Parts: sequence; C-alpha cells; structure tokens
Amino acid sequence: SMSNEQTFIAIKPDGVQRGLIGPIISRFENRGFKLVAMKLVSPPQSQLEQHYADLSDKPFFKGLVSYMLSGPICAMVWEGRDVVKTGRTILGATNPLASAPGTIRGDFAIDVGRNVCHGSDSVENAKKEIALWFKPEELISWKSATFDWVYEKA
Amino acid sequence: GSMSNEQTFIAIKPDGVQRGLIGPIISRFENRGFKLVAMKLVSPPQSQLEQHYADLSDKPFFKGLVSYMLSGPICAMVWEGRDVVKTGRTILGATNPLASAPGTIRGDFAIDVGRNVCHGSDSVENAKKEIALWFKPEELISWKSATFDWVYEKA
Amino acid sequence: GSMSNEQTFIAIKPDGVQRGLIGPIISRFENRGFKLVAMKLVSPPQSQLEQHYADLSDKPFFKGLVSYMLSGPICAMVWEGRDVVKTGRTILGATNPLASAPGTIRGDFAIDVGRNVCHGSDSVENAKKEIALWFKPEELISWKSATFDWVYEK
Amino acid sequence: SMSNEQTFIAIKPDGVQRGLIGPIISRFENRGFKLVAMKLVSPPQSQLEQHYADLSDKPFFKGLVSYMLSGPICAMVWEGRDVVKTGRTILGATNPLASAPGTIRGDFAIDVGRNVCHGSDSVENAKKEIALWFKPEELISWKSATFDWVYEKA
Amino acid sequence: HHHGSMSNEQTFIAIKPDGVQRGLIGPIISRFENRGFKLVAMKLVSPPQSQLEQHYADLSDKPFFKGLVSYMLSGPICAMVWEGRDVVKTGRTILGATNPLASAPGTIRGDFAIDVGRNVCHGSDSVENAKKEIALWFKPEELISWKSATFDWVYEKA
Amino acid sequence: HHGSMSNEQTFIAIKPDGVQRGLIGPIISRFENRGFKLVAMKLVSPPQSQLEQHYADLSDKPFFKGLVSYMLSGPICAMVWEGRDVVKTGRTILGATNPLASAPGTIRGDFAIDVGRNVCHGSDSVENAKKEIALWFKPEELISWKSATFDWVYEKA
Ligand SMILES: Nc1ccn([C@@H]2O[C@H](COP(=O)(O)OP(=O)(O)O)[C@@H](O)[C@H]2O)c(=O)n1
Repeated sequence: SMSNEQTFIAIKPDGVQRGLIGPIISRFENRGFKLVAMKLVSPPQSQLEQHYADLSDKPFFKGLVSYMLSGPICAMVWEGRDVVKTGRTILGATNPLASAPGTIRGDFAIDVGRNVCHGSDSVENAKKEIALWFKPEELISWKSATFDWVYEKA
Repeated sequence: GSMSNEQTFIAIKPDGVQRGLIGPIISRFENRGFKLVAMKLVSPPQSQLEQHYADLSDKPFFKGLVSYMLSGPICAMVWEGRDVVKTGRTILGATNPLASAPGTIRGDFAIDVGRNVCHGSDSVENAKKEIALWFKPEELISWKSATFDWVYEKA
Repeated sequence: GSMSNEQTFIAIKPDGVQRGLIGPIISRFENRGFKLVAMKLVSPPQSQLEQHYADLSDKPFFKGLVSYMLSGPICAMVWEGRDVVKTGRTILGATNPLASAPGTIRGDFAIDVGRNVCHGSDSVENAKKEIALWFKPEELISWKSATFDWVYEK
Repeated sequence: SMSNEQTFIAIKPDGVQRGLIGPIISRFENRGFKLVAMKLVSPPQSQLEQHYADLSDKPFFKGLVSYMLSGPICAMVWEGRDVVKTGRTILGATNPLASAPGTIRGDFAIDVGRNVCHGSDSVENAKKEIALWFKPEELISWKSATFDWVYEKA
Repeated sequence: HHHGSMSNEQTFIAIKPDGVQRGLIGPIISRFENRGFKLVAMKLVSPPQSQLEQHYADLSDKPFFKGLVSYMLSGPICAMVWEGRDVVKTGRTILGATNPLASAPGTIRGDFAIDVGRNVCHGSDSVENAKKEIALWFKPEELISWKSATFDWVYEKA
Repeated sequence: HHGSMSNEQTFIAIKPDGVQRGLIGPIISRFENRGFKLVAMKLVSPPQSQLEQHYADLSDKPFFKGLVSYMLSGPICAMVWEGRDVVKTGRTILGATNPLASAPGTIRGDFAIDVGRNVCHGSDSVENAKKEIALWFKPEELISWKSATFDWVYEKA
C-alpha cells in the first residue's frame, strides 16, 4: 500500500560466513527498496530468544539459539511499497529446497537450518522485529534521488 | 511451428533509462539468444505515445500515463527469435512488479506498475503494429548471428 | 533430499560450450553450495553417447540427437550435495527452455529444446549410471569444503 | 572540463556479434556517464571511409572498412565530464594485448583488428564523429535524476 | 613498495552519501568480501557535524574543509571496518585513486565515479589514521569478534 | 612483446584455495569472456610426484616441501587455454603473482591477498606452458574444436 512500509531483513551467520552480504544487499538495492538501517551485530542470547519467541516452546530451541550466536549477523531495515511481502519473495521460500532460482535462497542456499537470511513475515511482525533489533536513532531518514522514478505515488 | 524470425517490440521506459538499467535489460535479451535487429534512444512525440496507448485513451489516468512516458528518453528496441514475443514477456516478468518473479526484469528492478521500467509486445500482431509505430522499416538491420546454429536447431 | 553426499551428473552441451557458458553455469552450482567432485572437457565417442541416451534408443530422433552431441566438446561434471539431483534440475530449469523460468540456466540462456545448453540427471539412479558412464571412479575427487558446516546443518 | 562534454562510442560488429552490447553500455552507465544518443546501424561504406579518412593511406584501411561493414554497429553518444578521455580509458588500450583487465578490451578482446569498440580520441574529433554518425535531432536532451550525486558542479 | 604483514590490520571504509544514493552499497561491499577481507563492523549512520569535522581534522587547514563536511552531512553513510593483511593500503587500491579522473577501471572509483567531490567512498590513508577513524565512527562494542571459515584459504600464515 | 600465433596454448590451474573459495566459475569466465578457447580441463588431485615435477625449478628452496604439501591439500582445476598471446595475456589476466602487487580487475586483484594463497597459476613462458600442459594432461585430453566466434575474436588466422 504505502511506500514507507518497512521490514526487517537479517543476513544470518552462514550468509556472513559465506560472503553473501554484498549480493544480498544488491538484490534489495536493485529492486528499488531503500536501506534505512543496518548494522553488523552479534546480539545477546536474550535478544535472539525474544526474536524467536514463537519457537521457544518448540523442539530444539536451544540449538537454534546456539547456532544464531555462532557468528555475526547483518541486520537491516528496508523501506518501500509492500517491502514485507516482496522482500519475502526476493528471499525465496524459507526452505531453500522449495525456493526458485533467481531468489536469494534459490541462488545461494540448500538447508533450511542454513538458509542464509531472514525477513519479517508480516507488517506487524516487522514492526516488532525492527524495535527489537534497532534503536529508533539507528533508523536513518533520507530521500532517494530516484524516489519518483521508482514510485508513481506515495 | 513457431519460426525463429519472429519479432517483438521492447522499450525501456523513462524510469528504466533514469535508473541506469539499459545495459542490464539489453543483456537479459542478449544472453537468452535473441537477436537485436533495431534500437534507438528516442523522445517520441505525444501523438505517437497516444497511439501506442490508444487502448487506454478513455481511462482517466491516460493523460498522466502519457505525461510520464514523455518525461524522459526511451530505449526502443526490436528483438528477433523463436517465440520472442511470449518469451520476451516472461523475461520482463508480470506487468505489475508486485506479481513478478525475481529473476525477471521487473522482479529484479521494479516495484510500481506505473514505474515498471519496460514494455514488451503482448502478441505477434501487436508486435507488428508497435514495430511499425516506433520504427521506420530501414531501421531494422538484417544480419545473422555467428551462433545462430548453436541457439536454434531449425528454422 | 536425504544425504548431503547425493551426486548428480551435469553436462554442458556443445552449444553451451560454443556460446561461452561454462563459467556462468559452474557458478550457479558453486554459488548454491554444491560441491564439484569431478569435471572434464571431453568429446566422447558415439558409443558412449548412444549408451547415455540408451532409454531413447527406440525413438526416431535418436540418431540425430547422438550426432548433435558429437558436434562439439562437452563439459562433464559431477556435483554433490543434499537433493542435488532434483535441485540441480530446478537450477537448470525446464528441459524445454520455452517452459523455463528466468533465473534458471535455460531461462537465462536458452531458447530451443534441442539447444538447451545443459543436461542434468533426472533421478538418483540415473545419476549413478551417468556418473559411472562418463567418469572413471578415480576421477571423482574426495574433498571437504571449508564452508560445509555453514551450508549444511550439523 | 564541463560535464556536458560528449564523445562518440561505437560497438563494432564483433562486439555486436559476440553479445557485448549490454556489458559495454553498463560500463558507461555505471561510471555515471549519460547516454544521449544511440542507434543500431549498418552505415554505408562512404560513412565508414569518412570515419577512417585519416587512415585511408594505412595498409589495414580497406580491410578495416570491410570488417566495419560486416555486421551491425551500436552507435552511441555519451555525455559527462572528461568523457572523451575517460571513455578511452574505460575502453582500454587500442590494441587489447596492451590493455588492462578491468577495461572493455582487457575483459573482452584480443586482436586490435577485432577490438570490439571505438571511442573518439579527442574533443574535436568527437564533435566530427558525432556529426558524421548522428543527425542532431537524434541527440536527446535530458537530465539525470542522480546528476547532483555524480557531479559536484557542472 | 611496502605492504603490511599483519593479518589483523583494520581499516575504516565509508560509502559516502553519493554511493548510498546511487545504489552502490552492495557492489562496494562485494569488492571487499570477494578479496578475502573480513567485515568486523558496519552501520548506516548520519553522523553529526562535530564528528565529520573530527574525521577531517587533518584537512581542517584546507579551503575545501567546510564544503567537504557539509557534503558528508547531505545523506546517509555506510560506515565499515574491514580486517585483513595490508587492508589499509590494499583497501585504497581497491577503491582506486582518490580523484576518479586518475583511477583505473576495475577499481570502485574507476567503475563508478567521475568527480573527486563525489568519489563514492573513503578509505583510511594510514594504519594510524585507520585506528583513529575506527574509534571515531564506531562505539567500541560495535567491533565484532569472529573468525572467517575460509581464513586458512585466504592466508598462508598468521 | 606479444605472441602472434592464435594456436598458442597455456596451462592455467585454479589452486586448492581457488577451488575452496568457490572461484572456479568466475576464473573460467575471465578467460572465456576474453575470447580464449578452452581446449582441456579436469578437476584433479595430482600425486605428490607430479607437483614436485611441476615445481622442479624450486626443489632446492627451503619452502619446497611446504609448497608441495599445500598444493596437495585440495583439488585443483587444471585447464589448457588456447589463443593469441594466451601465455602472456593469461598471466596479465591472473594479475601479479603476489596479489598485494596486483591490480583490481585481475583475478588476484579481485580475489586474493597472500602470495601463498594466490588462487591460480599460469604458465610463465611458451616453453614452460608446453611442458606444463604435457605434465598435467594426457595427450588425448586436449580437445580439438573450432569456436563459432573465432572469426569475430580474430582478424587473422
Ligand atoms: N596494427 C593495427 C593498428 C590500428 N588498427 C586500427 O586501430 C583501430 C582501433 O580502433 P579505433 O580506430 O576505432 O580507435 P583508436 O585507433 O582511435 O584508438 C582498429 O579497430 C583498427 O581501426 C588496426 O586495425 N591494426
């Protein structure tokens, strides 16, 4: 709907280890989405447990958290029209076995537990994840020189 | 059967030109095996754009669509190859980028349907009409690709 | 999609070699996380190609298919990884490029089904047969990728 | 050095035949130069003889004219600060064997007689070549949305 | 010439507002990633003028000082720290000559930039100025400690 | 000086670090895009005796045993490329042997840092290419074919 919608995109430790930061950022940049926050971070366990709160009563929660502590994460906020849903489509199916070539996971990933990246699955979950991973001051307000060539309206 | 000398009209719209997508879009068609037979950077007159979009003349956003298509240069192209009309449309991706797939031009580069960076003919007969509208017949260059027999098994 | 040591046979056909697509095709499998365990440029004899296409021996186009595959070099490969047979075919795209999706090898590079740039084994059992036909066993190279544990969940 | 300097860049028939139109355009696009005219053409022999009139006594002249007639040419006018000199640097040394990897000829070409592209060698020669290859109404006046991010001033 | 020999050398690389505006974050990061260098800190930031004036303290006697600061205020900056052998000097070589007119195709500025006042990126010019810039642009806890899985394939020695 | 024979051949190897770091495709593409013709290729883990022969000129050096041990530590993508001046131009494409001295735009200037992890090898002379080609490949593994675009890459035979 509105061009100022925001989503949380994270490059997971395997994506960082495998040297996929540049290519993944380029996918969103090239689409016309606007990077409004980014940091390389190794978040505390409590923050990862909150991010994965929906999985805390599911099997093998401890192992997920330990894996996500095992390397740096490139955390990002991207902004644009339908960026939540379109970002998920750019990432590709969450399990790379089901993803399409031309998406991030369809180009770079094989195992669902090593699926390179995360994207918010809804507008409301995006707002929650952005608040969890970023201080408000870390969200940078700016206007792209090509805004009116990417968008026909606000 | 489909013949390898089918032609389609592909245009890079002003937003495509402004956002520096000329090279990447041409590469998509080149790499697939299609043959560039005509190309020109053009700022066509309003009357030609209104003819191109005559199917939409009675819509209210017509005046604004034509105004946007006048707002910058256009890279007009004719591409030739087997099923190039249909496959060209697939390469561009869904007309509305919201519905397009990553790996297509719009799925890689575009967001808004009104800023969908390119155009492709939607049928062989519409391609013929668009080619006659945007090009003089002498602007179509006859030539044979050195790899024709490696792209095509017949025709 | 079971064991991470599944193997498939991928060949770049004469038209793929002629059109300079060796690099790009290898990069697609490399970038996905699959492991190259065998490779050679080869112009195999007619009898090998007839054996490769043995399941088509009673089709009328058999002789013409064999003759075309003799018309230039072939880059023969074995790739290894989880679900590499089926995912490999997905990466190649639909056998007929007219039905293939942009983002796949054929959806990016090919038009005619008889000039579809590449081949990949269609089943695990056919992959084992094709690997045994195109490579000597000592041509399969045993090695472990430095990023194995970032591509695959332990 | 004004930012409205213009140069003539042509992709020669070998560049067209070998599928290098896209990549060569991207090199100039990516650098920040502005495409102001472009057409695919098969110019008459007279125009090519005028284009290479200074070499009309050189031995490779008539063979050059014949090869320049042997396929389409992608003729272009590019605009920007020091675009004549920097454009030649982007093309690389006239003889590709003396050119640097990272230039067009250093990435794509081998023989000086098959060196993929032409670029004007001086501001005055650019003006002459633009007048020879283009009608003035084929040069398109426009303003790049990122002009103020490519240039500090005009 | 002389090159560094310590694999834990660090440099500060910034993508300037024009590089962010022109969509070059991904390509520039890929250049350093592809070379084998390790990203140890990164953030998108619009720093205050006081920090930019400190960043350019070595140029505070130059006539272009004020304009340089004002320009760096004009949009977001992708600030980064990269780690690896000779990363200060090799990082500058990857960026290319500071003035893009003098830069070579195949470098960042040789591929992407024209005007020195819009030269897309910055790299520390010395080991000591890298130390200063790293500490100026990043809080100490924003430097991330990790070990690249391919370290022993990028480097032959410690 | 540059070679003038279009059937010159050189030996290019992607070293174990090039293979490990996923550079086979990009490296092949550099030579493919330049117009050179691939006439032989195989993934190989050669025996120590062959690597010792390949580095015969360094058998006296103190790092010889370690250099051999490292070249044994992973697979190698061995190739023969054919074209005009392919030996010298091939080395230029690879970049300076020490990546620290190489230029961005070359293979080592894009991908490598340490001279002992410089991702690839190219023959340093026409004669050493002939020797390396014969050392790394059986004669029947060199493939005879004619590129569809030969006459567009080359102005003369
Ligand atoms: N030994 C030589 C030297 C020059 N040439 C010519 O030098 C040209 C270089 O391209 P160009 O004329 O469009 O550009 P410049 O000569 O201004 O660098 C070749 O394409 C040929 O026109 C040749 O064919 N053989």
